[PDB]
Amino acid sequence: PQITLWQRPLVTIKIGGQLKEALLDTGADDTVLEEMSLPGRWKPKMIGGIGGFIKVRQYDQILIEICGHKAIGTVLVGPTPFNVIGRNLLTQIGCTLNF
Amino acid sequence: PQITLWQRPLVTIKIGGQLKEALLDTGADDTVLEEMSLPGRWKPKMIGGIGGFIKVRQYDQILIEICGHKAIGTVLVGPTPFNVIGRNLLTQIGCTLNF
Ligand SMILES: CCC[C@@]1(CCc2ccccc2)CC(O)=C([C@@H](CC)c2cccc(NS(=O)(=O)c3ccc(C(F)(F)F)cn3)c2)C(=O)O1
Repeated sequence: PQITLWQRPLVTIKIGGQLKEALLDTGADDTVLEEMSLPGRWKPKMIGGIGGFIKVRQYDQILIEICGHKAIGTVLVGPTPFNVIGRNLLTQIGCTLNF
Repeated sequence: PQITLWQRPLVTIKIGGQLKEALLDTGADDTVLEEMSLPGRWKPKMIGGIGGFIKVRQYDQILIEICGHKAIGTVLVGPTPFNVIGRNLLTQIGCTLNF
């Protein structure tokens, strides 16, 4: 659909059999979610943002349903303050910025 | 313009006569720029990011040109890893998320 920016661009996602709420963040290269259990092996990684770095666990080839939209891609799990859907999966669902 | 996200959504801003590179970020509510001087008095503000909170310098009614569009609102100045343009100014340029 079309999303205006008067409010935070919050969407519901589905992952690991858990329905969740996320932020569509176009400034994020990656997708970071609050702590959770995902299947398969993961690697430790460090991602920075406003505030500095947080250690995260990186899961690859993950299926996510955003706005009833399937998408597969890398997902990082860690001590994030908020769930954030990055460009990494935003491209996959054809998201653009218009103005 | 219509901006895709396979690349960072970097744009050129004109701020205080200087051209700068900023990021269009729907995930941020406010505009946070790298350390720089600006006119007037500033109020203090604490902002939370992915990796923690940071104090910043709040500046109101600042003139910022983003891709030719003229905006005038609040600008946070602080230790940010990158110049970020938030919802406060995106709503001003009439920026939406499409899909
Ligand atoms: C201005 C703060 C808002 C925000 C955090 C979001 C938030 C929203 C509501 C409540 C709580 C938190 C959103 C934002 O886009 C990021 C950024 C960097 C600008 C961000 C977000 C997610 C991941 C990262 N790590 S990264 O490797 O994907 C990365 C690293 C750097 C860049 C750069 F282009 F921003 F430098 C972008 N992405 C960074 C952030 O660090 O804080």
